[PDB]
Amino acid sequence: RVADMNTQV
Amino acid sequence: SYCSDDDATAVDKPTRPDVSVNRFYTLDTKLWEKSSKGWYWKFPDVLTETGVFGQNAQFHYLYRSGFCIHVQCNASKFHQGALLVAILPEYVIGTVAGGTGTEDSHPP
Repeated sequence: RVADMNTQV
Repeated sequence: SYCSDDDATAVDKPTRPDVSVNRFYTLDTKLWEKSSKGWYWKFPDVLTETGVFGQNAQFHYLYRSGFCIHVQCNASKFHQGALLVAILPEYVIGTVAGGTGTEDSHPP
């Protein structure tokens, strides 16, 4: 009731 | 052949002129005598300061090329003699070491 709790080209 | 990707370590792409640097260069015309001993040419030191190949070798740190050496010696059919035209890899020059072998001299 709260709902807050490798180099390439 | 050109260096493969596996063999090459440098990451920058090299330049391949291939028509300005891959061509026959005529070095010199050393005279063969009856008492001649022989000569050696170091590669690519021979092509270091001439041609587009020379400019590319001077401008670039890294170099890789094959070579097509065409040694020419024309003589008549009444002349005789044979030359050993050979390619010696890593031809390190030694000295006489002062003749007696106790000088540790190095070639210039």
